[PDB]
Amino acid sequence: SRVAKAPVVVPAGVDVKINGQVITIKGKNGELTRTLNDAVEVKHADNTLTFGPRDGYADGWAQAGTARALLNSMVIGVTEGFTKKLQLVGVGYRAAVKGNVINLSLGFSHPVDHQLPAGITAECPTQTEIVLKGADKQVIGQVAADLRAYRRPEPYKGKGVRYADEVVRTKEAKKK
Amino acid sequence: MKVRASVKKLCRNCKIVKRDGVIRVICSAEPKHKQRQG
Amino acid sequence: MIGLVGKKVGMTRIFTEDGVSIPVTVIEVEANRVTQVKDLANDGYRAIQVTTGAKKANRVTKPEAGHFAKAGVEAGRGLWEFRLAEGEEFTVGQSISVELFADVKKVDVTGTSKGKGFAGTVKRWNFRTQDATHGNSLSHRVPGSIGQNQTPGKVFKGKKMAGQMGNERVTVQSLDVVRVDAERNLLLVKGAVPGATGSDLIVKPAVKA
Amino acid sequence: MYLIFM
Amino acid sequence: MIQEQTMLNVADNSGARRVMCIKVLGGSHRRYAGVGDIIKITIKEAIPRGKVKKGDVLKAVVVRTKKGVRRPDGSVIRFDGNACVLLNNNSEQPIGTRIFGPVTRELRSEKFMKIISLAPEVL
RNA sequence: UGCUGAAAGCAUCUAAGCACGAAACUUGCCCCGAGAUGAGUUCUCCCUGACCCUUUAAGGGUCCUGAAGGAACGUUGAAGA
RNA sequence: CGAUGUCGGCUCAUCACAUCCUGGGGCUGAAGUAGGUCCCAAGGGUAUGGCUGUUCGCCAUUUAAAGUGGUACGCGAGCUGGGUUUAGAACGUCGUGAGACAGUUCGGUCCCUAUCUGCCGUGGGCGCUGGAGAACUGAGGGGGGCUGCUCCUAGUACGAGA
RNA sequence: GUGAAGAGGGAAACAACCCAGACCGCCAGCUAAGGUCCCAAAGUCAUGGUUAAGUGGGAAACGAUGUGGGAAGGCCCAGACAGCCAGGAUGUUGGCUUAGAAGCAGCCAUCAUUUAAAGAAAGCGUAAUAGCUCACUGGUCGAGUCGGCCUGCGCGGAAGA
Ligand SMILES: CC[C@H]1OC(=O)[C@H](C)[C@@H](O[C@H]2C[C@@](C)(OC)[C@@H](O)[C@H](C)O2)[C@H](C)[C@@H](O[C@@H]2O[C@H](C)C[C@H](N(C)C)[C@H]2O)[C@](C)(O)C[C@@H](C)C(=O)[C@H](C)[C@@H](O)[C@]1(C)O
Ligand SMILES: [Mg+2]
Ligand SMILES: [Mg+2]
Ligand SMILES: [Mg+2]
Ligand SMILES: [Mg+2]
Ligand SMILES: [Mg+2]
Ligand SMILES: [Mg+2]
Ligand SMILES: [Mg+2]
Ligand SMILES: [Mg+2]
Ligand SMILES: [Mg+2]
Ligand SMILES: [Mg+2]
Ligand SMILES: [Mg+2]
Ligand SMILES: [Mg+2]
Ligand SMILES: [Mg+2]
Ligand SMILES: [Mg+2]
Repeated sequence: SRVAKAPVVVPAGVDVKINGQVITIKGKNGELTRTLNDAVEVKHADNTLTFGPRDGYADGWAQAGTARALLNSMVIGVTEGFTKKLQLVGVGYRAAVKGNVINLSLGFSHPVDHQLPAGITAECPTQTEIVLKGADKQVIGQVAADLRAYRRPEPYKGKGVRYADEVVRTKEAKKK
Repeated sequence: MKVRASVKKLCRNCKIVKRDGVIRVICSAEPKHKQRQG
Repeated sequence: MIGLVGKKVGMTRIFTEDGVSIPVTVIEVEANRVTQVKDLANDGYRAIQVTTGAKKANRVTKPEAGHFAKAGVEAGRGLWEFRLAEGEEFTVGQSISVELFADVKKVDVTGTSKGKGFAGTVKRWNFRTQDATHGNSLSHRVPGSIGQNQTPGKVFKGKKMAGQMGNERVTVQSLDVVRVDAERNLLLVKGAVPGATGSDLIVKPAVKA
Repeated sequence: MYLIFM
Repeated sequence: MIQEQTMLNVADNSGARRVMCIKVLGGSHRRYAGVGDIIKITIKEAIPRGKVKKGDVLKAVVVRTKKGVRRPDGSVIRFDGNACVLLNNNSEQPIGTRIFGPVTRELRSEKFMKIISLAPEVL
């Protein structure tokens, strides 16, 4: 309710089209769609959205604050987008982008490949870093968790795929 | 992960969360403080 | 892929120049003339129907001889079906040769087993005999116990007991095609296939990897 | 010999 | 087809004259041991001043069988008696220095490269 | 194990939404299987005469007719008490 | 109590999960290898001998492991008859004695042609709506599912070294 | 009290529990215990709440921001709780012990200052320190917030042939 009552200010040049419960937002970076819950009420106004608990539904305030924050981040994704930075720690660990596929070599016996879904474009400035550009927040967050799931950071040397904004806890090995 | 009948907060970083009908304890600082009720 | 119908001729041996013995089974795969083609809009499923060999014209009945005369093929000794895959099409009357297996590396051969008749539980289910000596009273190759006491008080379904062994359809999978001999209608698979000499075999390509 | 239950 | 309680002759100069198989190694419920298969033995007879004593429990390798081996062209090579070569319990290297009688090509590998080097004849 | 995310301005794998996850489950492999009385489907083959009566109706009878096929008998079988 | 055959062995099994192996995970006082502990999981698999009537146990040698229980401590109208239990005889002991033992020892008749249910096979009758000969579909049901070792990746990752 | 020596209706089936004592006949009506969606006779009745577990339709100590109600309490527009940006100190190695102990191995005290406020510092860590960090006080933000009691219904604890 503290989240659900602060309105979403729609910036200049993004088409917000409301059709019942299905919302569409076009913009400079792309077009996004999110089918809203039945328990929330959205209304178009002066370049600014509003979310209210629809009557006949018990948990409408909780569904409003979620529907607010998801549409608050839709208007960021169609304007400035999102980003995630994943750096690789460990000797002989490398990455490579060839199209919409990432070629990771993480000390296996085979080479691994990740096929990026439509909407994400990765690039590697260094061979020990990945930068992910995306218009959706969840999809750029799930793809960053799939590359992290190949080789999670170990608590002894920190080896493996890690986020650039994540501190890794390390600990000494057992004394003999 | 401790599976016991009485789960608690063992420090000031533990958080009690009900996930899928199970009372769990999540700790941000100590992974030893992970508990579920069962 | 579709298969063919053949006939177990018997076993022999193929000698290779590096000195290996390969036990092969000879299957005479005569041409398989297509009798009827089934489709989704009329039969609910896609399949062809083939016949092989030849039958005595005084032995074909009037219902059967009309089914062959609709296709134009000549009356063989039987009728088998094969399920089509997505992308195969055949025409009525077309004869299929043994060259279907030219580059096929492995096949599945299914036939009717030999008949062992009424076989006891030692032969049929590989049970253990009891003592031949040491006091045994008329109980050497009998099954023994067939249940438990008052609970349940019945013998369970699927209990292993004496009965008819053999004379049933079994499929032997993944046999190496050793040599295809198209000019005399032969197919040499590697190993033992089910059935006695002169029985019908159905040779389909291997479904497993 | 164990002839009757006893 | 060597199994348990089978008494074998010995085909090296370690001193043992007859050994008895007490275990077929290399599997659960395993029944037989052909040529080239390790067995666990016990010594039943021995010459007085050999390297091994009667009663010892050792490992061996079967080099000849009366049942015989089969070659990939269908041939068979049989013998008139079962024989073996005593190996060490842990290093599994042959204790003796000479091999007597012929052996077969089933021992031709890196494990038994020292037995077919001392053999008088390999079939 | 997570991603996004409020109720609870933060945090949160969950309440809305989304993604992974085992020899267990449903399939895929092999066999029986329309008595599946819910008794299914397709293909082919065969029969194209006359008369009378009562209780007039899925009625009964007479003469002619006997088809496709089946059974029976014999010679038998890698089939079988 | 007008009888519901006892311990053990053989044969044949079937279920539970409080899981022995294999499978998937969390924590580790988890560097690696190897472990400890807990959670999920019942598909399959889950020893041969010496001694003893033994179940049990100890021992020898294996194995990936040699699970724990229920089923009339599963199973004698399926087999055995070794045992703590008929009648013979002896020892030790108790009793004056006949005899007795909770102790040991040698010998000692295990019946039944299956009516009903159940199960394994195999047919006859009728139905399925004119009769007949074939080929199918597949509702449903059953079978099967174990695992070792060696080599490559690589003496790489890890480790002061081993 | 009932069965024995007692039928009928209910409790699934169920001598001893609940209702109730069969003289006989009826194709009449009213009720008891128990019930009224279908098996199966009668309310998919009316009004007001609770539950989200198929709880109802097995089980305890104990555990938990599940959820409904009630009476009080603390802080709050002189700005409350959360989030954020900051500061968060020097005397002081307070003294004792220790090769080190400098708040944080152990003992004793635990003030002074400048200020808006800061501890002889609650904890982590370390050879010891450092280091992070909390108590406290500013600015931002602009409306409620915090945790005890009594209580109704729920969740886990909860494994077998
Ligand atoms: C030749 C055929 C004879 O059977 C046998 O020899 C078998 C082998 C006996 O077991 C033998 C052997 C043995 C060990 O029992 C198997 C022993 O205990 C008895 C005393 O004698 C049987 C079965 C005995 O039964 C058993 O009698 C026990 C006293 C009680 C038991 N109970 C479970 C009902 C009961 O089944 C018993 C007494 O003979 C049955 C009675 C009717 C007889 O006397 C009948 C006439 C027998 O002579 C007979 C049928 O002609
Ligand atoms: Mg007898
Ligand atoms: Mg006999
Ligand atoms: Mg019953
Ligand atoms: Mg009686
Ligand atoms: Mg018993
Ligand atoms: Mg019995
Ligand atoms: Mg006597
Ligand atoms: Mg006595
Ligand atoms: Mg008997
Ligand atoms: Mg199945
Ligand atoms: Mg009564
Ligand atoms: Mg009743
Ligand atoms: Mg009714
Ligand atoms: Mg219940």
